[PDB]
Amino acid sequence: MRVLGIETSCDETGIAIYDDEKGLLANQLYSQVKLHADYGGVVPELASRDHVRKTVPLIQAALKESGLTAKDIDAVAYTAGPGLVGALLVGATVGRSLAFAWDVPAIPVHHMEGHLLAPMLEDNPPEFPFVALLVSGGHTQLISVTGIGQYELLGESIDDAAGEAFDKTAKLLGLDYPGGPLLSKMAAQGTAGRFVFPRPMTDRPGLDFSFSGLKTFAANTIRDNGTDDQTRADIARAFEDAVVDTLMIKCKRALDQTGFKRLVMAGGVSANRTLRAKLAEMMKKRRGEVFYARPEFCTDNGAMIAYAGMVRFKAGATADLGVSVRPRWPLAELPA
Amino acid sequence: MRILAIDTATEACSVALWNDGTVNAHFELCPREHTQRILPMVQDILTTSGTSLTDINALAYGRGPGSFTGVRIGIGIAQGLALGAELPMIGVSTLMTMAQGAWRKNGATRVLAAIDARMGEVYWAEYQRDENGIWHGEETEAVLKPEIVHERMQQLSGEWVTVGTGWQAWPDLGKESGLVLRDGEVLLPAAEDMLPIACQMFAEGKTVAVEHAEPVYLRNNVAWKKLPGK
Ligand SMILES: Nc1ncnc2c1ncn2[C@@H]1O[C@H](COP(=O)(O)OP(=O)(O)O)[C@@H](O)[C@H]1O
Ligand SMILES: Nc1ncnc2c1ncn2[C@@H]1O[C@H](COP(=O)(O)OP(=O)(O)O)[C@@H](O)[C@H]1O
Ligand SMILES: [Mg+2]
Repeated sequence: MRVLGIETSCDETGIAIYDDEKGLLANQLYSQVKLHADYGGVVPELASRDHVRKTVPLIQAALKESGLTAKDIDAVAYTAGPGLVGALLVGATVGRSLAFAWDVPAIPVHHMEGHLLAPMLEDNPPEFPFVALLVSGGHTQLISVTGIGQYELLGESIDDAAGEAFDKTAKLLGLDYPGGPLLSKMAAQGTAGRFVFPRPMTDRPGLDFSFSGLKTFAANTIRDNGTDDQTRADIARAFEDAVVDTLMIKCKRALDQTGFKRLVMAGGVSANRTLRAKLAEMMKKRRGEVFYARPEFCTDNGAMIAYAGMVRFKAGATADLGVSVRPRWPLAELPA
Repeated sequence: MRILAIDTATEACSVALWNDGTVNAHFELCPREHTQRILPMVQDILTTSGTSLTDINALAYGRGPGSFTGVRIGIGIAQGLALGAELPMIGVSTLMTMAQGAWRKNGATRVLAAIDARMGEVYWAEYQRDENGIWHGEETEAVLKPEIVHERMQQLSGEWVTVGTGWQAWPDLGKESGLVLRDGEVLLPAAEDMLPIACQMFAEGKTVAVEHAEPVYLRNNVAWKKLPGK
């Protein structure tokens, strides 16, 4: 069986084909980052326009890449939410109508379930149950996962998500948007320990997060200190180490609370190299296992959508002829 | 030939099929419902006419201008359909479609189309039908402030009919123009009226592959401000 997957939730157009015998047969990705960088944020109208420019051509490239033709596709899955309405609509209209013309099932996919399941795309995927740390641009959640569509929320951010926190602090350090990855690279240049940021909400028990106070601390530190390259590297490092310790501490507590032996990380922040290393080290001391996708499947991509599409198809989640999108769509509300 | 037309650029959703000498069409107001109605309409038309998507010679789509979201719905759906069944595509102006509507409803041959574009503008065109039924005036399409429309109308002459939601929002639009204006009786484009235009285009080879189908937004200044310095 093979599923075409379509991802247009924000500012990446992603198309992939996933075959359950042979694996990933195609993965096409266009990122709009240069279009939005000039603005310091994603401009929805422009994002929507550029999805139109890219979706159909990247579908054609996917089929050619894989050497398949229409008849070899069993279903078409597309991100229905959460995300920007305008963007989501482009991939959903193309996908649902393509499915109609090919006369195959159309599978609407929850963008964060895509992220959650991206580790399943690697060798040695996690078995249920596990704790999932979803850590993206606008999400930061701890989830107890007992099976497909059995997601119990355990902790979440009450303000900024970890990704936003990275991007917001990167902007203060003069980097282009989104600056999280660049902040991470600068950080490798930093003197460990020269500055020390709080680990918010780590002094009382509990699983929720807050990161807003961390920007504040960054900005004050950028104010009371020199603007040379090193001093900025050192601030980037301190910011990064603190976020990573916070995520780690909280993952520990959820592993404690659940008694689970498996930690799965996903979302764009799970590309962060320090984070990956620290959670792997932690799971080794606990004698459990950590899981994550390759770095390019942590951030938005089509592969995860084709995979999650396949899973939802097999779970019976097929759409009628209507097309709908859900810009806000809590993960806990998905059925099992 | 068989030609399937789809439109969602405005408050209306419509689908229509030119089926070798008869038309089978649907039209309704779908505010908030375009994406729930559009494929069921397509399905119903194909089934009731006993045609399938791969019997179609071309897919005509409402290219714009109009609702940015609407226009994208239209071309999204039209693109998956065309990609899926390997159909060539024919983009049709929503302004020109309303002109054709007026010709259909009351024999109008010179049309001033104005769509309410919001932000105190309208999408504008001057369409005139020759003795062969071809609509001239595509070069006049534009997004304009009413006072600029007014200036433009003073450079025109003769009798015109008015179509589109632009005239409802701004009913004094032709004040002191010097033209005789009559009500064209068309507020919205209908897929049914894209058909004669698309059939003509098909006969002449004015089609494009799905990867070259584009919306016409007319308003392209749509960002907020850039950061200091770029
Ligand atoms: N190596 C990294 N370190 C920290 N943050 C990263 C890294 N790579 C990507 N990010 C952040 O991940 C976020 C993008 O997450 P992603 O899941 O791709 O998008 P979305 O939030 O749109 O689902 C951005 O906040 C980005 O800055
Ligand atoms: N979130 C959505 N989901 C499905 N369809 C939508 C959505 N948003 C807009 N549309 C469709 O596009 C049409 C145009 O949207 P818009 O230009 O914002 O005008 P309005 O909201 O005033 O109707 C809507 O009437 C609706 O049918
Ligand atoms: Mg993105």
